[PDB]
Amino acid sequence: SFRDNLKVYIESPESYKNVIYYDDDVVLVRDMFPKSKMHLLLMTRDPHLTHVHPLEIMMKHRSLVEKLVSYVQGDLSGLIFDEARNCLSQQLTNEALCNYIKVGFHAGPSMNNLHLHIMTLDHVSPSLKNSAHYISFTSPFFVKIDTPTSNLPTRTSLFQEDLKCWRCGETFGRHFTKLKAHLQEEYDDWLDKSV
Amino acid sequence: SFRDNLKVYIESPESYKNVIYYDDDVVLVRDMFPKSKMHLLLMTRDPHLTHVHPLEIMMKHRSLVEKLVSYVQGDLSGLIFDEARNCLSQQLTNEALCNYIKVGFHAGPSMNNLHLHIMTLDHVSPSLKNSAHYISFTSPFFVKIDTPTSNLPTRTSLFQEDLKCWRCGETFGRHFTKLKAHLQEEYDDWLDKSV
DNA sequence: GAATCATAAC
DNA sequence: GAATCATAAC
Ligand SMILES: Nc1nc2c(ncn2[C@@H]2O[C@H](CO)[C@@H](O)[C@H]2O)c(=O)[nH]1
Ligand SMILES: Nc1nc2c(ncn2[C@@H]2O[C@H](CO)[C@@H](O)[C@H]2O)c(=O)[nH]1
Ligand SMILES: [Cl-]
Ligand SMILES: [Cl-]
Ligand SMILES: [Cl-]
Ligand SMILES: [Cl-]
Ligand SMILES: [Zn+2]
Ligand SMILES: [Zn+2]
Repeated sequence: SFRDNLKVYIESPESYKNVIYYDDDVVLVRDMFPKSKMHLLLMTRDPHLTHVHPLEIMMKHRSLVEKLVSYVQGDLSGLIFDEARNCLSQQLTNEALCNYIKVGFHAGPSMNNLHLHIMTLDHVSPSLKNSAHYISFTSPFFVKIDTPTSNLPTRTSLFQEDLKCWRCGETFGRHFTKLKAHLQEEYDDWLDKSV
Repeated sequence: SFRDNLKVYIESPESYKNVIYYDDDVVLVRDMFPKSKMHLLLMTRDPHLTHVHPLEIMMKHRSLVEKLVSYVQGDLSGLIFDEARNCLSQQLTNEALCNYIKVGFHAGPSMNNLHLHIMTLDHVSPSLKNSAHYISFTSPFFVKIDTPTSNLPTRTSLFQEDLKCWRCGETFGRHFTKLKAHLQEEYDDWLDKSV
């Protein structure tokens, strides 16, 4: 079903032009429907963990979490910063970008194969088309990779709540196209300040 | 009601920053929801014609039609080409642009105040959000300003028909997001060829 | 006209 | 997960 669509990337990464990196253990691929200017997925190729729910991963598979984090902060940081530069602006330094990138799992992923999101904060993107998209990346539904186990969520109902800017906290109620306009403004503001 | 929203531009053009030009007779204003990279409206300020249906205008008010056309081809051509350059690419010549602009009325306008559309052909725009938007500008629902009276439409049902590229005629059925992707490609192609 | 919400079918 | 269609309320 549609929930298995990511399977191809960990079985045959060598043939996908949207794949940025692969080895025996992981695959780093551009999201087909990016929810920010830059939006990547890092997927484990391990057949025994790819179907483990990301909350169970966080609770019980610390070694994988730490391996994922090591790729992002280490060997793949170059690729990731360069990709962000390709997607946002060519003259952004790594330092400028390091605090404009978030890394995390969805608490209730629609796809079966374990995928870690690596994306810029802006949420400026044509593929961001409804409130549920936004809330899923800016609420506790987005389980940041460094979340203490004692703080992991579970129960959602966040998707009926009011929209708030992730950067300044302005509320927009359920007015998603107002939020969209504001996210573009926040991004122009951040970009102008950062170059 | 919402059908009267354009009234403000012909009553108080002097205060709107989206107004490009006004005199006693007409107002040229940026559409708030542009359906192409460049999308302008030219509105008569005449109180006795602004509420005349555009098909009746074409049938019975040749002098207005011809006045509108004269503004577009003459005194406002400079503004219009410069605006297109601001919206598409700064190094496009007028000749390059003259055949990438269409001028016309909707056959069934949602707004009460007579407005002539002046827009680029691309239909590449975030405000183009559904098939009805597209069809309304690329089908006979779009009454080109130079349409012979003997060829004017009336009856619609075009809005249930299949989507076709205005530039090459490829059909997309009712797959609007496929059409969107293709319009972007057609535009990149046109732009690369034209600069 | 725009925009939010709900609903199939994949 | 995406996307088409329908439906209020402005
Ligand atoms: N690269 C890629 N990403 C996808 C595909 N299908 C869904 N996604 C994204 O994967 C995430 C699933 O939680 C969402 O961000 C989806 O937009 C796909 O076929 N390829
Ligand atoms: N400039 C402007 N255009 C509008 C407004 N409301 C609707 N339109 C556009 O006017 C046209 C009406 O047929 C459509 O292209 C609408 O998107 C408005 O308030 N201001
Ligand atoms: Cl680590
Ligand atoms: Cl929008
Ligand atoms: Cl004329
Ligand atoms: Cl799209
Ligand atoms: Zn803000
Ligand atoms: Zn085409």
